[PDB]
Amino acid sequence: AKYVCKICGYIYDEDAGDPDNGVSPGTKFEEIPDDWVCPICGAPKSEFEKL
Ligand SMILES: [Fe+3]
Repeated sequence: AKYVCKICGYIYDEDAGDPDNGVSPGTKFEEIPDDWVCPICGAPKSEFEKL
């Protein structure tokens, strides 16, 4: 699934992950550490919406 950061428009794609910030491809959004934030704007996970 894909999730959009409502603040900046960055799309978190579970298939891509966010390797530069310690999230391997295939990591489900719920499995991402609670302290991870949008890599672009710094918004907390609370500001993401599932597409
Ligand atoms: Fe963002």
